[PDB]
Amino acid sequence: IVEGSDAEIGMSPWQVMLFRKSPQELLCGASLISDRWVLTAAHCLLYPPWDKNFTENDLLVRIGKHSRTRYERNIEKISMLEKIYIHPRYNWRENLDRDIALMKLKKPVAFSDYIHPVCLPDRETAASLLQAGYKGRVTGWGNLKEGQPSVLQVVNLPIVERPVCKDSTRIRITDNMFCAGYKPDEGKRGDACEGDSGGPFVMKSPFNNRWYQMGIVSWGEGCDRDGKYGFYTHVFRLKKWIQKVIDQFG
Amino acid sequence: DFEEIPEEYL
Amino acid sequence: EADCGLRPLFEKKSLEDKTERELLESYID
Ligand SMILES: NC(=[NH2+])NCCC[C@H](NC(=O)[C@@H]1CC[C@@H]2CC[C@](N)(Cc3ccccc3)C(=O)N21)[C@H](O)c1nc2ccccc2s1
Ligand code: NA
Ligand code: NA
Repeated sequence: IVEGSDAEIGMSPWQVMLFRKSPQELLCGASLISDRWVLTAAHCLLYPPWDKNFTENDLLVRIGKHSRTRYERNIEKISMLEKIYIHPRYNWRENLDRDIALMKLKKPVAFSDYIHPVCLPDRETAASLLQAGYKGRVTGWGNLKEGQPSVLQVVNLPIVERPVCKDSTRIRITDNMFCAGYKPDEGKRGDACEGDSGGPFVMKSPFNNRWYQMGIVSWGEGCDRDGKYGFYTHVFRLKKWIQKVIDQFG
Repeated sequence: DFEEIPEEYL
Repeated sequence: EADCGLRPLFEKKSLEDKTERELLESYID
């Protein structure tokens, strides 16, 4: 996260760390949607161009974390994956279209002051909130500059209109994506950065006061460059697939 | 840079 | 979920984090 600030304890109880057993190292962010399901970006598990291709055995899921490197004895819970599910139509070849994957935990985690799932938007919630100018919040342990924080970082960023998004890049933008960030204008900065991948973009409903995850950190070009924006997987657009997965697989 | 985690985990 | 998105240390105690106002004030306050 670029130009963010340290999160408060218990601020994003759904923040998950995707952790590599060997070498032991942060892979990506992710989020808890229930006691047995974690949501992340598919490009965090499979990215052929870079020879990335994780399996269940390869990874560890760390929940209730604050410190990046410390093992938070009695706070954090570490779990095992039972199964990874990647979008059948994830497009890693061209523009990370449909960049989403579910991870099924070996056992259900227990909720605590520091552990708690985020809500998934409903068609209605998506409609009123996914609007240019509305701010969302991104969190993560990723790079501070295009180096690594000692604690979880946070930043609030506005959603940008589809045309500004498209016109900021040469990569083809699809309906499964949205971009967020300030304009060179707005004279406020911030972005996600390398290592933030798979983290949640969330918004707080003004109607029921609940936190909803609307996007997943997907991709960008550099971090916090003027005239460039962060791109997120549009979660309500892939809601159907997620449903399908959860009730067909537990 | 990561602090060591317990074995029951790996 | 059911209990989703209500944070044990903020919502549940009715305490606000230090920048949530910023979000809410943008959904045009
Ligand atoms: N908001 C922003 N400003 N950017 C957010 C990026 C978040 C990172 N996502 C990425 O780095 C993703 C996955 C790899 C892909 C490559 C191209 C790029 N568009 C970056 C790029 C730009 C220009 C030339 C060449 C490459 C991109 O962001 N990618 C993530 O954390 C990572 N995912 C992976 C997956 C495997 C290994 C390492 C990482 S880091
Ligand atoms: Na373009
Ligand atoms: Na920018």
